[PDB]
Amino acid sequence: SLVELDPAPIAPYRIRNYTGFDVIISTKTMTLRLEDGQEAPWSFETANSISVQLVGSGFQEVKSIRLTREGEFLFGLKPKTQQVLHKLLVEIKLGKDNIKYVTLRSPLLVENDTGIVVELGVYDAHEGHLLKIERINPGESKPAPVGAAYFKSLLVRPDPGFKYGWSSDTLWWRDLLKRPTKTLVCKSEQYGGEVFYFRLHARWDQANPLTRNYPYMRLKLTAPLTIENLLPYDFKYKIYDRVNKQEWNNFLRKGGSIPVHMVDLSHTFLLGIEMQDTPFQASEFVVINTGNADDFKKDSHLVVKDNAGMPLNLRLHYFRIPDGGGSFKVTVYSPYVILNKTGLDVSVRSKGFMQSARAAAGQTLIKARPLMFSFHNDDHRNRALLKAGDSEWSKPQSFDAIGSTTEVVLQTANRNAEIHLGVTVDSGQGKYKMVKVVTLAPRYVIHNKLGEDINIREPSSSFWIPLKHGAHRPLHWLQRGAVKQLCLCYPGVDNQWTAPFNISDLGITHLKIALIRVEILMEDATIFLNLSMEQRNWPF
Amino acid sequence: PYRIRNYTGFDVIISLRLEDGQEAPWSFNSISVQLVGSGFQEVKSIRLTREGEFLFKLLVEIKLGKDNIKYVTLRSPLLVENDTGIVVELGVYDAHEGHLLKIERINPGESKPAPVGAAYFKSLLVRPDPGFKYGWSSDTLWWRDLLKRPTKTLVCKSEQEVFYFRLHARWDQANPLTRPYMRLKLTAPLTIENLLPYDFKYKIYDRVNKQEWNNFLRKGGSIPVHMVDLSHTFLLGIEMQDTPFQASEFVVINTGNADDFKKDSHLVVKDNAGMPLNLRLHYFRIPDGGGSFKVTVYSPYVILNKTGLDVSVRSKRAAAGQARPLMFSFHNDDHRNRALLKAGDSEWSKPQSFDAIGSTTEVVLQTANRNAEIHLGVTVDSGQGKYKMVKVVTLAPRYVIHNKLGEDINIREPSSSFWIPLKHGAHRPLHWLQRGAVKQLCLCYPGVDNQWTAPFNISDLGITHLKIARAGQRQRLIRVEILMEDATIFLNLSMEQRNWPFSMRNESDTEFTFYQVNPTEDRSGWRPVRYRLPPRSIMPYAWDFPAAKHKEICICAYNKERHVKLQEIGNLMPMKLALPNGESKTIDINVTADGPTQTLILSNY
Repeated sequence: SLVELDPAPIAPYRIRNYTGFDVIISTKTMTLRLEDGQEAPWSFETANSISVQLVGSGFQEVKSIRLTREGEFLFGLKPKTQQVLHKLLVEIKLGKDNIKYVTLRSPLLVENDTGIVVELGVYDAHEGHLLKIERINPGESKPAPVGAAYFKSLLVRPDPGFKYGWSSDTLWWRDLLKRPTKTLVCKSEQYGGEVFYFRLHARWDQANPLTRNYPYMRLKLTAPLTIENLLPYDFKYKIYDRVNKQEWNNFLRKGGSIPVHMVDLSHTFLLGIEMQDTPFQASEFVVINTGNADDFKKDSHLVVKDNAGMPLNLRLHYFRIPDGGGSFKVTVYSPYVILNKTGLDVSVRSKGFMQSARAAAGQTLIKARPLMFSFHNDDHRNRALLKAGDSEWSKPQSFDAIGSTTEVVLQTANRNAEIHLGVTVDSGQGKYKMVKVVTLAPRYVIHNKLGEDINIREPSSSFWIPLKHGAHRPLHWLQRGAVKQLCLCYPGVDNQWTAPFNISDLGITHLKIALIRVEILMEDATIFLNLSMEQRNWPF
Repeated sequence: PYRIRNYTGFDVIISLRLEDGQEAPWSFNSISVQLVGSGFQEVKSIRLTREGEFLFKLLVEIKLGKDNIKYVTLRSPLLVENDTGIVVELGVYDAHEGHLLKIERINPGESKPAPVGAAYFKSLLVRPDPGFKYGWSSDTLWWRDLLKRPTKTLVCKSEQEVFYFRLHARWDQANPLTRPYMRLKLTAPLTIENLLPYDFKYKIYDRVNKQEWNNFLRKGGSIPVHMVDLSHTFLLGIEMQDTPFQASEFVVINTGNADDFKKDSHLVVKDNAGMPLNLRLHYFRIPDGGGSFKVTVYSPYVILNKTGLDVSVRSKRAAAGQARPLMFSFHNDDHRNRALLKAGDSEWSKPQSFDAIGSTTEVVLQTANRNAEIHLGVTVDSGQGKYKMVKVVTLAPRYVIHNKLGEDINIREPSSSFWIPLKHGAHRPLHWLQRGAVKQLCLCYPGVDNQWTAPFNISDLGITHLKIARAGQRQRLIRVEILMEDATIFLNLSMEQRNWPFSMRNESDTEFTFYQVNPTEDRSGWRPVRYRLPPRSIMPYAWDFPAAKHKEICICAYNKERHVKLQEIGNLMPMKLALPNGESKTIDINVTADGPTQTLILSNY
C-alpha cells in the first residue's frame, strides 16, 4: 500500500543588475559576478548584508547593504568628482512568491506602461550622439545607467519595426523638475503626417531634497488614449482629430480594451462607433477630448439610432490613468442590458415621469439577443413596461433597484390565463459594475427526472401539456388564484391524475402516482420544480 | 352507499320503516315511499341515481357528499337554513287560533324543513335557544308575504335586551311551483373580524335603540353580533391592548334607512403622542343573506422587524406607534407613496416600495461618520389565507452566519482588522460590512498565534470548502453552506465529515512538492503554501484558496514544475525529470474520478 499522511503543510533572494556596469556582489566569502542586465538568485548559506562593486565604473565598493527590509535605499558612491555624489539605488520588493527581488540601479527609472516594446536611448545632446539603447518590455521599467543619469539626456522611441523615430525632444531631469508632464512626439519614417505619441509623466517625492540635486524620479510612459468596449456587442470605431483632420479606423471586441497612440491631448478629438450584428446605425461623432484652444465640454453620452430611427443613449465613462499626467481611458457602455430569458418574445417600452411611453430602440424577435436599453433622460422616476407574447402591458417596473427580484404578473389577451415572470436587476460582475443587468425569466420552471415522459395539468383546468424525460420547460400561462397548483399523470390512457400540490411552497413534497418526490426551490426570481422518483423509505 | 333522512313530519315506509326525524342507511335502482297517516297515496318510481332537488308537494333532495354517499332527504319544499352560530328553534304556528303545533330544533350549519302539507297552510316562527331567554319572533314567517317581501329583520324580545335575526327567502324565479318552494336563510346581522396583529376590545353604539355593547376580540378571530338591527345606523369603536395606541373614535359601519351617514372605509387610531394610523375596514355582504354583512378591521401594512437592530420607518411623516410587529399606513392611497428605513446609526434609505407584492430587495445603508454599511433584505408579500388584503413587509439582515463547528470561532472581513467572535451554536447577523462589490469572510480559532483562513465569497450560493488549522496542528476542512432564504443569505459553518475533494496519490519513487498556482485584482488572498508528497504516499487536499477563478495545482520535482488541473480526467502527459546522477526519469500523471473525490495519480513510466 501507500503511506497515508495528514494534510498539514511544510534561494530567498533574487538580485538583478541594472546599473549599466558589471558588478561583483560579496557577502561580508561567497561572491557572485553579474553582467549588465542579468539576474541570479542569492542566499546567505555582517548578518544578512552584501557588498556591491561596480566593475569598470571608477567607483568604490559599497559596503553594508542590508537586504532584509524592503523599499528604495540610496547609497553614496564615494569618489565625488565635483560635489557630484553619485548614488546607487537598491530597490527591494517582497513579491507574492515570498522572494525578495533586489534591483541595483540608478535613481532615475523609466516605466513602460504601454502595450509595446519601447527603446530607451542615452543621448549626448551637446555631441548629438546616442551612447547606449536598452529595450523595455510592456509593463516593465528600466533605468538610466549609473552616473550617466546625472549628465546625459534620455530619448524614447517605439520598437524599430514600427518605423517611428526617436522623440524630437529629450528627457532631461533638470527640465522635468520644472515641467514633469510632456507629450513625446515621434515622426514616422514612411509618412510625414503619421506621428506616434507617447505621454510622459515624471513623479518623485517632494519632501526628499535629493531630487533637487540628483535625478531621483520615476518617468512613466503611457498611451494618451485607451478605448474600452463594455457593450455586449463588438464595434468598429473611428477616431477623428479636428486639428489637421485625420481619421483612424479600427475594430474592438466586447470586453476588450485598446490603446491609441495616434492623437495628441492638445487637440480636440472625437469618437464614432458602428456596432456590428445589431439593428443600429453608425453613431455620430461625440467629443471625447477637448483641446487647449477649444472649450467643448466632453460628451458624457453617445447616441446610436436604429434602422427605424429610435435612439439609444450609451454612456461614456472617463478614468484618468493614475500617475499618468493626463492620459485617460474612455469606456463606452450601455446603462441597461436586458436579457430575455423567458422563451416568449418580449417587448420593452420606456415611460418617463411626465413623458409618455415610447418603444425601446433596436428590439428584435427571438435565441434571444441581449437588448441594450437606455431612458430618454437620467431621471430616477423613469420606469419601463414589459409585454410577453399576447399579454397586456405591465405595471411600471424599476430597473434601478440594484439586487432586486420582483414577481410580474401579466394579464393576457382574450382569455383568463396570466403569465408569471421573475425580474432580477443586478450590477454586472467585475468591470461591468456600471452596467445594470436586467434578467427577465419565467417564475415557474418544471424539470422532469422521473425516467419517462409525464403529463402535467393545473387542476382547475382541462388543458394538459406533456413533458419529456430530462427536459426543462416553463409554466407561463396559469389560471387565476391565490395558490397555484399542478397534477401529474402517465401518458397511458385510463391512468389517473394525482392529488394537487402547491407549486409555490418551497421544500420537498411527496406525491403518489399509479412515490414521486417534488422539490421546489427558488433561484434568482425563478421557482424551479424538480420531479424525481423517491428512492428512500416512505414517511408513513 | 345510500342514506335516507326522513324529515317529512310523518313516519315513512321505504321499499325500511323510518320514523320522523331519523336517518337510516340504504342500498340496492328506484324505491317507493309511503307517508303513514298522511292521507296521500304511495309515491313510487323514485330514482336515486342523480343528485338535485326532485318534486313529487313532496321534495326529495339528493346530495353526493364528501364520503361519496347518496344523502336523500325527504321533506316539504319549505326549508329553513340556520347559518348562525347558535341553536335555533322553529315553531309551526296556526295564526288563526294562536296555536303552536310543533317545535323542531335546528343546529348551527344545518337546516330543517316545515312539515309536509302544513307548509302551505300554517305559518312559521323562529326563536333562539331557550337558555338565552329570548321569546319568539314578533311577526310571523308566512311564505305568501315572503313572495312579495323576501327580506326581513326578525325581532325577539327578552323574557327579562333584544335579539335580532336577518331572514332572506330565495327561490328559482323560473320555477312553476311559485305561489311554497323557497329557502329561508337565517343569518346574524353583523359579524366583526379581527385581522390586526393585536387583539382589541370593541364597543358597538347605535343612534336608535340607544344600546352600547362591549366585547373582546382576539387576533384572527371572528364574532357574530345579534344585538343590532340593520335598519339602525350603528357604529364601531376599537381599542387595542398591548399597543402604544389609545382608543379609537367611532366610525360608521352601518347606515340606516332614514339616515344618510356614509359607511366608513377607514378607522383612525391615535397613539399616546398624537400620530395617526389609518386601519382599513373591509365589508363583505353575506350571499343570500338579505344584506347582512361582515366587517373586517385590518392593517394595510404590517412591518416585521427581524433585523436585531432598532429600526425607524418614515412615510413619504414618521410612523405611528414605533420585536413586536409594527402596524403601518400611509396618509393617503397613492401608489407613488414610498417609505424610508433607518437601522441603528445609519442614514435614511432610498425610497422603498411597500406595494411591490412578492419582491425581495437589498437595501444598503451608509452609516454615520464611518465607512461601514448596513445591508438589509426587504421582503414584501401578501398575507396567507384570510390575511390576503394585508401587505407584509419583512425587514431582515442580508447576511446571517451560523456556527455548527463544535468550537467557538472568530470571523473577519479580509479588508478589515476588526474581528467578531462567534460562539458555538449561535446565529449572528452580519450587519456592518466594508464597501466593495465582493463581500468576503475569514475564520480563525480564538487565541493568538493562530492563522486566518483564505477569504471566501459570502454572496456565492452553494457549498464551499475551507481549510483551517490551529498552531502546530493538522488541517481540518470546514463545509460552508451558503443559501438564500428570502432576502437573507444564511452561511452555515460545519466540520466536513466526508472525504476531501482531492487525494494526491504518489505511486512513484520520486518526492514531489505541490502548491496552488497564483491566479495573478484578485481577492483569493494567495500566499505560498507548499506541501511535501514523499514517494509512495497519499494525502487528501482541499483548495488552499477557494476564492480563485482559475484553480490549478503545480507539482515540483528536481527544479521542474508542472501545472495540472484537478477536475478534468487528464491526458497522461508525462513529466521528464533530470536527476543529479545523470539519468532521466519519466512520471506519468493521471486524474481519476472516485465519486465526489478527484484522485491525482503520479506513477513511474
